[PDB]
Amino acid sequence: ATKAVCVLKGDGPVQGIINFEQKESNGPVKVWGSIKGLTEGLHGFHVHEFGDNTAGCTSAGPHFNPLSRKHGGPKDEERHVGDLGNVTADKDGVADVSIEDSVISLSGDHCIIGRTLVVHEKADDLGKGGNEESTKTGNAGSRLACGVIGIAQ
Amino acid sequence: ATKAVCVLKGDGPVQGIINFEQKESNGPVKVWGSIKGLTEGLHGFHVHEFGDNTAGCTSAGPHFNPLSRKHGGPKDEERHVGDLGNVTADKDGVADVSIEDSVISLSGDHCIIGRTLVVHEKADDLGKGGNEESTKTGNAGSRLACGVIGIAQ
Ligand SMILES: [Cu+2]
Ligand SMILES: [Cu+2]
Ligand SMILES: [Zn+2]
Ligand SMILES: [Zn+2]
Repeated sequence: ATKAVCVLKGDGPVQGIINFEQKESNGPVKVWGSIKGLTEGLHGFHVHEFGDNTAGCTSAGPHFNPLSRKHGGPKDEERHVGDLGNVTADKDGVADVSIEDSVISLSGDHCIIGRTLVVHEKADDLGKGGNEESTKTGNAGSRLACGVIGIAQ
Repeated sequence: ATKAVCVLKGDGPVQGIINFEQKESNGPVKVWGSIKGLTEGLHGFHVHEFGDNTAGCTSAGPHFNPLSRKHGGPKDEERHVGDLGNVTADKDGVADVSIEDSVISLSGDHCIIGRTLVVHEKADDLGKGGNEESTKTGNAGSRLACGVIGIAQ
């Protein structure tokens, strides 16, 4: 299996560790871990194009979108490669993450290694919010925490 | 990738931003930027295997060494891919890094994106110290700061 890892940090209390595993180069990527310091409820969760933390999360750029598509949710056909939807934080502020995705990869053209994982202030509306921003970003508000996705042992 | 970037951070005061540029895939990588808070003099500067900051710089693993060679200086044939030698900090504790290297790459087998850049406590002896540790790490000592190398624009 190829494996990756990401430590998420920001200016506030949001922090976590997200693991990635892909047994086969043409198979799905398992994504799992935990993020703490979040408000209860849904938080947008995306891979952004650049692994540039020189301005914190602000320098990561837009959603990783090598097929030049509109923003959606992970199970939509029309989505950015970087669109991993929402994580859910419980009343203790902890979001336990467990996702499988077959659009991101840990190798080849949809490789997310060296890009930035971001957790957001608000819910991602999955591109169904009915305004231009919905189809760009999903209206997920500010970037609370982020990190560069690295190769793991 | 034709560009990459890395933000260096540690437990102490060492911090900086290192840029990578490779205009041709068959070509040298330019490495440059500024690291501050270093003691005056020579500091080991390596790419380590894993982009894993889960236990600080310790979890980055050993030097990136896909050809299973011994440790050397960047001018040696016998070197780890990750062996970029030393950087020099001035009397104000600033290293204005400027390196060109043709063994590291921003694509292919020697790709360093998703791995960890590390700046060290001590001088790298470049494999010339006469002990077993010289042939593994160059006797560069502890990991003062590090960061995951990310794709930039
Ligand atoms: Cu986002
Ligand atoms: Cu090192
Ligand atoms: Zn998107
Ligand atoms: Zn080495």
